[PDB]
Amino acid sequence: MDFRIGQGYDVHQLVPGRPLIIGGVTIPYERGLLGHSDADVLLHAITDALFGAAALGDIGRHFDSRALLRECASRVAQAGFAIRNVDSTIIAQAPKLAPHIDAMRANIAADLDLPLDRVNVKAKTNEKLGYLGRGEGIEAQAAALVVR
Amino acid sequence: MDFRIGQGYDVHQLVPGRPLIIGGVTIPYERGLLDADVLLHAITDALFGAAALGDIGRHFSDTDPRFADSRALLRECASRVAQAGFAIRNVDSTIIAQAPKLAPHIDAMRANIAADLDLPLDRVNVKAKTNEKLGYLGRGEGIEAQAAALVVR
Amino acid sequence: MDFRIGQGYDVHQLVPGRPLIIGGVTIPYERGLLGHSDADVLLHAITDALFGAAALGDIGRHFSDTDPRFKGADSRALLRECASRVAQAGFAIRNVDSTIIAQAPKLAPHIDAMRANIAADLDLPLDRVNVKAKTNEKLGYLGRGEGIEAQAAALVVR
Ligand SMILES: OCc1cn2ccsc2n1
Ligand SMILES: OCc1cn2ccsc2n1
Ligand SMILES: OCc1cn2ccsc2n1
Ligand SMILES: [Cl-]
Ligand SMILES: [K+]
Ligand SMILES: [Zn+2]
Ligand SMILES: [Zn+2]
Ligand SMILES: [Zn+2]
Repeated sequence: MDFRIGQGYDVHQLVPGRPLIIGGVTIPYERGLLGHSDADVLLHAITDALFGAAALGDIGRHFDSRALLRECASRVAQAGFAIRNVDSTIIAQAPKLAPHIDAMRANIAADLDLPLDRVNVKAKTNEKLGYLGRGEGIEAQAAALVVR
Repeated sequence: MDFRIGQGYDVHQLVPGRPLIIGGVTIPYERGLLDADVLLHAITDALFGAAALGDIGRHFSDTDPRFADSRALLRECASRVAQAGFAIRNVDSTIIAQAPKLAPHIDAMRANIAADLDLPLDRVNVKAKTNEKLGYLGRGEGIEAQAAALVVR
Repeated sequence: MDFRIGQGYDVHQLVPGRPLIIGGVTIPYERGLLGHSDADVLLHAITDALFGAAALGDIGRHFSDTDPRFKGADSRALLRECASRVAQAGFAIRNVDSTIIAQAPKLAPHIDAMRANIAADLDLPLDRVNVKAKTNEKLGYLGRGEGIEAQAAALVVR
C-alpha cells in the first residue's frame, strides 16, 4: 500500500486588535494572530502537511482557514489520496490552550471528514525562550499520513 | 494496515546549577536543564500523538500525586499506547544543542529509549545538531528535541 | 509492510561571499550559506530524515563537518551516498516532504528545480518528492535574515 508522510510548519505574530483563532477556535485573549487570512497557524500547518504528503507543493502556491483546510482536503482527494491521520503541536506561551484542544480536534476532524480518533492536537509553551517565549508569535507543527 | 504518525517537540532552558540529562543519560556540563529530559518528552509526545491520545500534559499532570522521572513516563506512555491498540514501529529524533558535544552519548540514549519502549534497537534513532550559533539555542540558553513516531493498529 | 519514518532539521548562517545553494540549486543572491560543505541546508535536512528512518544515525556522523574531505563537498553527492547506504541497509524510499524557511530571497521560482534534484538523487519520481517554502513571518533570527532553516520528513520501507 502506497503510504506517504507530510510535515507542516507555521508561525504568526501576535498583534493587538485581532481575535485569536486556532484550530477554528476563538480564544479569549488581548491579542490575535496577524496574517492575510484569519492567520489560523494550526490549520495552516496541517494544510501544508497534507499538501506535502500528497506532493502537491504548499499553501503559498495553492492559496477563513477552515475553508482553505476543506479545499486542501479536496485537492488531496483529487490527487487520489485518502487521509489516514493528523498530529500536531501548538507552541504558545499564553494563553492556556488545554481547554480548547478537543474543540480544535473536533473542528479539524469535521473539515477533513475524519473520525476524532485519527486527529490529534498537542499544546506546549516555549519555556520563556525566544520570540515564542516572549509571546511575540505562536507556532504550529503538523504531521500527516496519507495513502493513495 | 492501519498506520499512524505522530510528532513531538520540547525545549528547556540551559543554565548553571542543574544536571544535564538527555535521553536518560547524565552528561557532564557546566549547565543543566530546568529531570527536564527534552528528548524523552518529545518522544513521549510523538507517541501520544500517533495514538491520538492527546499529549504529555494531559496524561502526566505537573501536580498529579503519582508523578517519577521521564523514563517512567515514557514507559507509562508506551503502555497506554499499547492499550489503545497500537504497536510502535519506529522512533526518530533530533537533539539541538550548541554544546556540549552530544555525539558520544547517542548509543546510550538509543539503548535507554529502546529499553523503555520494548523496541528492537534498529527501530530507534537519535540525531544530534547544533544551531550554528543562531538564536537562544545557538547561544546555549536552551536545548530542543524533535521526534517522529510511526505506529500501527 | 515494514514502514519507518524519519525527520530532519538543519540551519546555516547566511553570510556575504558564499554561494547560496539550496536543494542543489545555486540561487543568485548577494549572500550564501555558511558551512564546511556547500552548506545546502535543505539537502542536509533530507539526508538526516533518511538516515533517521533507516536508524543509521545522522549526517553529522556519516559526513562530519570536522573531516577535511567534506570541505566544500557537494551535498547532492552526500544525499546520493546516504540513499545508497539506506538501500544497503535494506530500505526503499517511499516519499520525502520538506520545508525551507527564509526571509529572503524568494524561493518559489526555484522550488521545482530543487524537487527535480532531490527526485534525481533519490531515484524517485517527482510525485514522491515535495519541497515547501515559507518565511518566518518576520520573527526571530530567521525573520532578520541571519540564517535559513530546513525541515524534512521521509517515509521508507524494508
Ligand atoms: O507564513 C505565514 C503564512 C503565509 N501563508 C500563505 C498562505 S497561508 C500562510 N501562512
Ligand atoms: O516545555 C517543557 C515541558 C512542559 N512539559 C509538560 C509535561 S513534560 C514537559 N516539558
Ligand atoms: O549544523 C549545520 C550542519 C553541520 N553539518 C555536518 C554535516 S551536514 C551539516 N549541516
Ligand atoms: Cl521572515
Ligand atoms: K523551531
Ligand atoms: Zn499561516
Ligand atoms: Zn520537557
Ligand atoms: Zn547543514
